[PDB]
Amino acid sequence: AIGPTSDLHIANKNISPDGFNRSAVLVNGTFPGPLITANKGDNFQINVINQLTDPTMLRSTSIHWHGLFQKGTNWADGPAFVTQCPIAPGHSFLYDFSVPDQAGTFWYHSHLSTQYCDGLRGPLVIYDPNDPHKSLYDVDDESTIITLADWYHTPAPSAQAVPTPDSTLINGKGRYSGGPTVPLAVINVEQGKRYRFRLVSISCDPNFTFSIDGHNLTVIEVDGVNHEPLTVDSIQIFAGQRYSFVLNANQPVDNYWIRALPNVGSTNFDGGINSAILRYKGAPNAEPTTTQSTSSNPLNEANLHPLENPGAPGAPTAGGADVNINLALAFSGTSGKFTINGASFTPPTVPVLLQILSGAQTAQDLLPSGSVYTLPPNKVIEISIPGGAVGGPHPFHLHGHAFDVVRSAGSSTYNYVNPVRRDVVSIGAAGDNVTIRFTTDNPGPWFLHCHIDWHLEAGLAIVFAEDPADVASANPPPEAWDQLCPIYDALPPEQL
Ligand SMILES: *[C@@H]1O[C@H](CO)[C@@H](O)[C@H](O)[C@H]1NC(C)=O
Ligand SMILES: *[C@@H]1O[C@H](CO)[C@@H](O)[C@H](O)[C@H]1NC(C)=O
Ligand SMILES: [Ca+2]
Ligand SMILES: [Cu+2]
Ligand SMILES: [Cu+2]
Ligand SMILES: [Cu+2]
Ligand SMILES: [Cu+2]
Repeated sequence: AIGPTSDLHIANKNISPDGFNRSAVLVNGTFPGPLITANKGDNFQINVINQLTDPTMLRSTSIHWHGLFQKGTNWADGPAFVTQCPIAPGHSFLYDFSVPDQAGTFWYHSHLSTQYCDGLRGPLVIYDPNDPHKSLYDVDDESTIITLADWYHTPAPSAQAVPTPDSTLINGKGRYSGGPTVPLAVINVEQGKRYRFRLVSISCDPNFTFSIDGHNLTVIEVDGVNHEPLTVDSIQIFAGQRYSFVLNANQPVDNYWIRALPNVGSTNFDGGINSAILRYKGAPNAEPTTTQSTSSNPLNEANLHPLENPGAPGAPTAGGADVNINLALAFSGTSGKFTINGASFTPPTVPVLLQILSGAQTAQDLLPSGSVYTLPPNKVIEISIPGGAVGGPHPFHLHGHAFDVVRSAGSSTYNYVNPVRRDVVSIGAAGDNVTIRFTTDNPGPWFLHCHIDWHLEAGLAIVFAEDPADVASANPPPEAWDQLCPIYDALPPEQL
């Protein structure tokens, strides 16, 4: 693990996490990237060094700190052409920000095109010295991080129209169907001990149905936010979501299968794919022979309730927010592009933040045309995103904010009293009307998009220009940020 001041080298490396050798885009030569840790209230100074050289994937880069609000530091949020131009090959950029009011489980990833699929993704944990759930567990450290990743054998820019993952990597290890039987990830526990496992989806696409043979899971945290403990026997986790769950190692000393079943790709466990191993101290060095019992108590988002200040903002009636926005999704089979209310997001040449700093303060004047929505400050926003467009279920992610999910997928019931509070939500399927609320307490241009990276690349996104009149003042960027676009725009396309 590394601390909140760190020097991250982004470079290409040949790796074989599932036994197939491919060039990747990695942080300090590992997949996943190193765990970044901090304590509540810390200041981050993450110096990102771009040493990329391999022209089969993108060689510029930009890193997003997923789930961190970036109040007053919108310029450090990371989404390319929304809050910055990319860091050019050979150049560096210091992400300098603070987290005064957040503690929980997060992650970081490239936010340039589909580059994070090529390997630039890792976990980020902000610990709370006064964690209200601390009495529920004994162990919470780097050994209790569980990353779930999809992995591809072809570089991201070579993507088929509908890419499909080759393997599931748990803590960086896993197998592909028909591939070598490489060692699976092992998570070691001591009988009688209680573990805070921090489950991080760093997926580019599949959701995972996560379970551990013979063990219930007590969910205590959702996308960085403390929730009332909820015991389940399986968790369906969508791209970019995080859960902390407490596991009580109260079963016989043995090896137990950890299961992460994707919704796309190989949807079984044959030959140890989509699997890892929970090993009790004293158990043999062997693979499990446990079997899966049918989930009778799967996690339902409708049962998650925030531990602190439960309750959605605004009046507890439908459309009873200050601003009400409905997002209609479509997909063109001929062009392969997604649209939101008729507009496909294409990255603008001038990043949205720079446009605003340059005087573009209206939806009419902000690029890309039709994709940028202005919001007034200190108001309650309600967003509905009905499901149904192809490629689902789409997990939508809002930057700069956590939101309250007043209506979740698979339910027609509204909850304003204690709905789940998180930052990535599945919008479900045709017939769902997933609805979220948040308060505009954070000026800046904030991305809202499907976190399936292939769909984001195909245009499934909008930008909220929240309080554009204040944005320059509240987010005054450092000189290093001013130089990013001049450097980037001087690049010939050959060098990207
Ligand atoms: C990445 O590698 C550089 C080069 O040695 C090192 O200075 C830096 O601290 C590393 N960062 C990590 C391991 O997070
Ligand atoms: C969808 O959700 C919005 C937000 O609560 C609500 O106003 C609208 O009536 C809902 N429509 C349907 C058909 O459920
Ligand atoms: Ca360095
Ligand atoms: Cu993310
Ligand atoms: Cu994010
Ligand atoms: Cu999607
Ligand atoms: Cu994003």
